[PDB]
Amino acid sequence: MRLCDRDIEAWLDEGRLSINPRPPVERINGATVDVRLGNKFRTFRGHTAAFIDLSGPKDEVSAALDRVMSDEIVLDEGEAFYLHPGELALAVTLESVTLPADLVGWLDGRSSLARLGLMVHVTAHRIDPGWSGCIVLAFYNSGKLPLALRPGMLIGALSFEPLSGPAVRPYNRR
Amino acid sequence: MRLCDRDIEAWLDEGRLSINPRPPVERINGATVDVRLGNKFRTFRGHTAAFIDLSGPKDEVSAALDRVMSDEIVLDEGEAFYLHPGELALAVTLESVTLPADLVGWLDGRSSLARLGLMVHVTAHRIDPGWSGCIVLAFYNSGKLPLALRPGMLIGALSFEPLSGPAVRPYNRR
Amino acid sequence: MRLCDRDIEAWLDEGRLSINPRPPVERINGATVDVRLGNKFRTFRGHTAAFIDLSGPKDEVSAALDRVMSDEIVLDEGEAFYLHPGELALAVTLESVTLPADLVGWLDGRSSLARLGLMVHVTAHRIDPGWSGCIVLAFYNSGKLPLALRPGMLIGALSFEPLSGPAVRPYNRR
Ligand SMILES: Cc1cn([C@H]2C[C@H](O)[C@@H](COP(=O)(O)OP(=O)(O)O)O2)c(=O)[nH]c1=O
Ligand SMILES: Cc1cn([C@H]2C[C@H](O)[C@@H](COP(=O)(O)OP(=O)(O)O)O2)c(=O)[nH]c1=O
Ligand SMILES: Cc1cn([C@H]2C[C@H](O)[C@@H](COP(=O)(O)OP(=O)(O)O)O2)c(=O)[nH]c1=O
Repeated sequence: MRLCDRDIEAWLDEGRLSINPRPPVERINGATVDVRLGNKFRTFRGHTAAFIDLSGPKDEVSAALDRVMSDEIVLDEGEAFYLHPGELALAVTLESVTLPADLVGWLDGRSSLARLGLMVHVTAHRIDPGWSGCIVLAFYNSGKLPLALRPGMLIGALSFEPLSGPAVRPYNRR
Repeated sequence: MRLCDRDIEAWLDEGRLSINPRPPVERINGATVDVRLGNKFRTFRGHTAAFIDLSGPKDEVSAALDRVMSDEIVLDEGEAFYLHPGELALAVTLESVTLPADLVGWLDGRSSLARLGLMVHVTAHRIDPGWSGCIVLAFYNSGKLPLALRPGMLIGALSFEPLSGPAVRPYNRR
Repeated sequence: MRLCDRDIEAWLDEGRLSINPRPPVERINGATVDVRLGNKFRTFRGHTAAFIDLSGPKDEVSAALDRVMSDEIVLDEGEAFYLHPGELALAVTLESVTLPADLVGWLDGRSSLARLGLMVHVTAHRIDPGWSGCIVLAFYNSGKLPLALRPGMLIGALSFEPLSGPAVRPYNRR
């Protein structure tokens, strides 16, 4: 059962859930905390590789994945990242997030950006008990026009669901 | 923890969750209420704009978004909407939905349409405590062939999860 | 509220949730059971049909869908299935899954494959109370390069949420 907004504020106070920087009350509502776009991106350069073998020898995998991914792109103040129709790109939330062993996060993108084509990371919704860090975001433009994305914009909504008990093998321990 | 079918029927009876028109027992099963496709659509006309700036000056934004979106398309009885491969379109559920401050909805599309390419709105699953209205749907054809969509068809499944208490800032109040 | 890893192990022991073959402790962590890719695939052959009418006369529907879908593709040991950019394909989990009437499953794909383009089945997350069987997976490559998928690879994560009571009309009974 999701935490309502005021229980989120509670868990943040007790020190049992951490979100950094801490979002003000404006950005905690209903059952979600709004999260923000960070300033570190990546694109793909397919030309160096014929395919990616997901389940294969971690040698060739490491090095193939090293070829295909752009170097980190960091945008100066007031600069957009243009995500063109049909492009997949990686970015990161502005906020860091630390979950205890008895809470799981679910990240949704914003419905109003998805109406213009933005699918964020959408084969995976789940932030694990124990997770501590930024969240890697995978964007895909499924609309006709390019979409300009600026660091600081609202990019998603985080909701939190207590588990039936504290996980034995959370992220930090395993 | 999701409401099972018979608790959904309960909450609808107590007057604590509203779905309009009210779906019969056929369309409430397991842990979901089947929802239906409405009769109001939109497509994109990119030609008037170079991009969309999501986080930018609400003036230019309003007017850019005014250009790019088709006018409302309403289908006469017995008429299909053809969603061609690679097209993003907006539609609406037939049913209206009103949630109390201590319940959150999650909308999934139907697995059997997704097997033919239909991604519905899938960067966002969440209907907020306090939401009252139709649900805007964003479709994308990810398959090879066009898909004919007729108002009244089953288009999704709504499930409901009580919150840990009533939200302080639900949709209606904020 | 999701089952943590050790409650999943409990429900599997009590005989109240079944996953076959049973995954070892390595593959149950936090709040999910890792699931594996099976060895039965399908692709599309659009050339025989102009469109698919989802909501139409189950005669023509059966036969149209019979045309468009490839025959079952079964991969010999050590063989990949190449899913090319922009292709939608169907596969199946290696594990079978049987849920009781008071538990609902949610399947997420893996975040690390989605970073390379793999959207799995993502308009639908939900395994119903009463479901018993393999899970049909719908893949879509949203990246630049083809992705090689081998039977046995990790393909997803299953999490489980008790309902507010046992469903009256679960999958097996309705
Ligand atoms: C997921 C979804 C939500 N909504 C509704 C439910 C939410 O309560 C509300 C807002 O969802 P939200 O994801 O917060 O998007 P936004 O950027 O508009 O705030 O809109 C839809 O109309 N359609 C959808 O497909
Ligand atoms: C989400 C998902 C569900 N299922 C199963 C689980 C559900 O219990 C069942 C039905 O899901 P549902 O979304 O109701 O699709 P449909 O139009 O076939 O009724 O199929 C899959 O086989 N694969 C999937 O990827
Ligand atoms: C869904 C999501 C998860 N994560 C985090 C949360 C999870 O705790 C963790 C692992 O998610 P998981 O789906 O298990 O992917 P993987 O193949 O890497 O194990 O990564 C992200 O960084 N970004 C995301 O978009």
